[PDB]
Order: sequence, then structure tokens, then C-alpha cells
Amino acid sequence: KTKFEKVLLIVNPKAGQGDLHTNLTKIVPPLAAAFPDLHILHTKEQGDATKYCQEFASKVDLIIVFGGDGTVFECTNGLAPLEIRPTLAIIPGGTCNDFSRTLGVPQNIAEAAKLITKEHVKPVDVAKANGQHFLNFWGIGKIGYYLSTIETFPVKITYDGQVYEDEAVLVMVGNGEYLGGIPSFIPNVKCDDGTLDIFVVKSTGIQAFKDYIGKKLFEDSNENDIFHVKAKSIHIETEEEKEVDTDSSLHTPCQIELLQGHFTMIYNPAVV
Repeated sequence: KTKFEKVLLIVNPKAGQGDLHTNLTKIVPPLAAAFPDLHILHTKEQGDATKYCQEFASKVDLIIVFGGDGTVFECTNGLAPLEIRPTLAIIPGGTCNDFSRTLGVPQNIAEAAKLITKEHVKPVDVAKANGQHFLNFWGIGKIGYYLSTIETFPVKITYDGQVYEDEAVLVMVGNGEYLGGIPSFIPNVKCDDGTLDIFVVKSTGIQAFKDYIGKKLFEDSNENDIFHVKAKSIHIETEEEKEVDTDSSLHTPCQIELLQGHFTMIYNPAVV
């Protein structure tokens, strides 16, 4: 007997290295075997995943998304503002699959589908920036590309009553544990620790920051060239309005809040 009476699987037909038929041979059978009421819908256009989430949110217990970061993000945005939000699961169908990695989901899609079958679920925090939800990151100054080509601007940050003023080349607020297919360069960021990670690279910390990239660090290095703190309530102000990037249209100034345990998600306890 399962804890998910009704299941929806959303499929992006474009997703996955291989072709639709081959992908579906890998993921559907274990799901169909495990869940006696399973509804499968293909997306057709941008926005469909969001609409399916919103339509089935009160009707199913588990929503599974097969697709890349864009499709996953459609789901996050679809579900986050709703009063009733089923458990969510991801089968990685893009190149980065940042949030699936955060949950320790196998990148082999057959293995990812079988994982869902084990029904291991945990609460995950969801961020809100100026009334916009994000799962992974908020940044001023997507990630897979910006890193590859890795000027200064003043910033003022208030976070739980304290403040930080300085000249920064990059400002980020992290929730997810992976960015651009690899471990987040923000040390000890966690999707479920009840706080957000502020990470600032100062005009002078470019070199040091280059060093952080790639590594999974747990302690900080350059308190002088890089500012890193954890906070629950964050306000970021700049000299001139700047544009914001997330997992979208925001811009400074900006208030950020964290919704603790807002989603429940399937994950891999053998890895995370």
C-alpha cells in the first residue's frame, strides 16, 4: 500500500538525451507498476506544465515532472502559490537538472523513476523574492553560462536587522545545493535548513571566487573578499535599479523571505 493514491506524470516530449519512446520505456513501467492510478500528460507548449500542475493540484497526491530546469521551474511556480500542494518529484530531463541533483536524484532516468517508487519524501524550503517564488537561486550581476565567462556596483543588504554595505561584482541568494549541473559555489547552502544564503563577491574577490567554483566546500575562505551569511529575512538595495536572475522579471530593490518546508519532495536518502 502506497502513500500516493493518485499520481500525475507530466512529460516534456522534448526532454532527455534520447527519444520519447526510449525515455518512456525507461520511466513509465516502474511508475505504472508501483502506482495503481497514474495519469500521464505530455506538454505541448511553454506554460502547459504550470497549467497541469494547477489543474491537478487538488486532485492528485504526487506530481512527477520529466524534464529540464525550465519545466521543473514551471512546476515550482505552478504549485508554490496554491493552498493545496501535492508532493513533487523530478525525473531529470535536461542538462543541468540542478534541483534534481539537490535531492540526490540519480541522473540515469530509469534509476530516477525507480527512486520515486521508494516514496522517500522530505520537506523543502521555497524562497520568495518580491512575491516571486524560486527554488534555486536569486542573483544580480543562466548560471551555466555566466560561470563560463567568469563592472562593480554598490549594494546595501539588510538581513534580520543587520546590514552590509559595499562594492560588489556579484550578489546571490541561494537555496539549492547545485548550480549549473555542479555543486553550488556557496558553502553549506541547504534547501531545507530554514535559511537563505547571501553570497557577495566584492570588487576585489574575483580571483578567490574563481577558486570556489567546482568545489563543494563547507567552510568559508576569504572573509575579506567575499561576504557570506545566512539569514531568513533579506533586503537588497542598489544605487541604480539592476535586473534580477532566478531559476523571470525582478529588479532591485528587493525583499526576500523563506517559506519553510513549503514543498514536500521525493528524494534519495542513500545520497542525501
